[PDB]
Amino acid sequence: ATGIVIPHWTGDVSAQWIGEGDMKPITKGNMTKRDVHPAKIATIFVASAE
Amino acid sequence: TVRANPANYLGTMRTKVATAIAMAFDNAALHGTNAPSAFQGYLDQSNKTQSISPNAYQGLGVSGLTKLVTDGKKWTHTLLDDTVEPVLNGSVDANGRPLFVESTYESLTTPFREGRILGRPTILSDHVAEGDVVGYAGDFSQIIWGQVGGLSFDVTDQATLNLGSQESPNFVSLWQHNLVAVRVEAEYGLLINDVNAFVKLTFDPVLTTYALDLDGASAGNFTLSLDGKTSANIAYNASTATVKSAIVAIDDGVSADDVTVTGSAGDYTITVPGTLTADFSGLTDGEGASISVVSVG
Amino acid sequence: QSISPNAYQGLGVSGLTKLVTDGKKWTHTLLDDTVEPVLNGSVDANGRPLFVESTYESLTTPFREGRILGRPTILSDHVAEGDVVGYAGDFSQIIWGQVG
Amino acid sequence: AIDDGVSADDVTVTGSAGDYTITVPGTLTADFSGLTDGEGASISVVSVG
Amino acid sequence: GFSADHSQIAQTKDTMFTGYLDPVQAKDYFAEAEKTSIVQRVAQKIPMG
Amino acid sequence: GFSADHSQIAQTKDTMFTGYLDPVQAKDYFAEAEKTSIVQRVAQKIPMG
Repeated sequence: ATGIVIPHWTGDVSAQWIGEGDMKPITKGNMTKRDVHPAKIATIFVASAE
Repeated sequence: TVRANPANYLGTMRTKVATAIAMAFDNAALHGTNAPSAFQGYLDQSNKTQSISPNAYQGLGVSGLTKLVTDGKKWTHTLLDDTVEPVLNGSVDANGRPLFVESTYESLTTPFREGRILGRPTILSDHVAEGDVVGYAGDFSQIIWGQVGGLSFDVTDQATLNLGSQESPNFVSLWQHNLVAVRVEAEYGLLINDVNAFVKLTFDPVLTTYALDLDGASAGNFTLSLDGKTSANIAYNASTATVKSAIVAIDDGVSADDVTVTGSAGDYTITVPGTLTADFSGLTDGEGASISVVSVG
Repeated sequence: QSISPNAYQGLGVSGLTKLVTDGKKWTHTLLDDTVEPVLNGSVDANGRPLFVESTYESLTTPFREGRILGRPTILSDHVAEGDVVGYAGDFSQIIWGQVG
Repeated sequence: AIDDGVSADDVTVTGSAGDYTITVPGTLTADFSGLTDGEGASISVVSVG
Repeated sequence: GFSADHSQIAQTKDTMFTGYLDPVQAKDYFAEAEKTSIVQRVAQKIPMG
Repeated sequence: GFSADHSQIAQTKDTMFTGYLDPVQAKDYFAEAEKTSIVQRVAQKIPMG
């Protein structure tokens, strides 16, 4: 009933082929949060007690 | 941040670097974009190419396959970019009927799509294409690969990192800035036995350019051979116009409009439609000489 | 029998006629891999392929195999010589054996 | 020697000097326009095969 | 049918409940299955050291 | 990074390690398995002496 929140990934992470003594590269991710809230649907119906 | 681990960012990076490392294997094996010197050759080096856009069934099944079987080589798999599928479906007879009733399917466990084409296993994927090339077809048993143990993770809070390059440094001390770094490492080997065993697939026809090098003892003769048909003998010292004449003289008769030649005696660039090959057996050095495809661009 | 312009009219009519009119069966074929681009690209008068029939690998075998016009068919890398690129007939007429 | 797809032993030929018989794949054609005497000089299909 | 911050009725919409209504954090459902390399699916794997 | 035979850092690129780094020998992976004859696959085998 609180809803849900989802961390959608969006980052281009990248790796490199590297020589024996070569200097290894630095990388970083990326995200955007998305949230889902419930909603109600309802109806009423009616009759005589007879 | 490492205390908080928001959205499980640290555990998520450890899987998404593995995908980056997998992606970086294909681009090193197919296109060779940033391969290590230890990888011997890559599929873009092949001297066989084919067009598909007017009729993909003719392309893969006849004009393409002929270049393999007339050279004595098998066709066993194909890799296609997702952008090929509209052109594949768009292949029709001259009454508008589809040529591929044979068709391709999803996976519950992998992001690819997979199926059969003319009986061969076929993979469709979102990143096969680069530049002019949209896929590959050939004998994938000519390729072997291996991995040296598991994907490896180290963590440190004491190291000093260069955020620049070795030509223009920019250091940060992790310990003085209260930072933490994770270092991820893997190790693979690849060999392609015969790069000439595969056909590069493209939407529409192009000329192929070749570097021809006779570095070696400077007397004797060689034969060119274009689309499996072989020239007369060409001497070591032959001119560009001599070579152009010796190519067009082959009896499928590609025009002096199609062929072009540049360079000097003993060192040439050739541009032609179709597959070019050479045999140096008849030079005084039949081993130093070579021919290869120019990665033109 | 030539097969070059149209392999279906080659095997399935022109070829088969020469066997049934002589009172002999057709039960297998051997074909060179250089015939597969002639099996493919056999088409009608407006461009559609004639064979939907097709052939497959097997896990411990160098050959490729399938059914063509119902008959078991083998594709192989060395069966062609000279002008000849394949054989069709009643292979039950051949017996062989090995000693030791 | 036409080249341009034409190749050795695609072809064989018999008969006299002039009034030749020719055998080939595909469509044969003849241009007698430089053969100044032969205003009716002609190519005849004898048979397919 | 009422505004948020209506003078007479308590609603989950009301600004007074801000930060008591936090969603649960969940997995990324929209991301695809992780892309392995197509070459390793078709090429032969061998033992290596 | 660094040259082979760098003056300060030891690497297995260096000429001093020649012959200490020999590869493991392996099976031929590029040849297909040994080939049977096509006639023996379609013809009838009989007992013989």
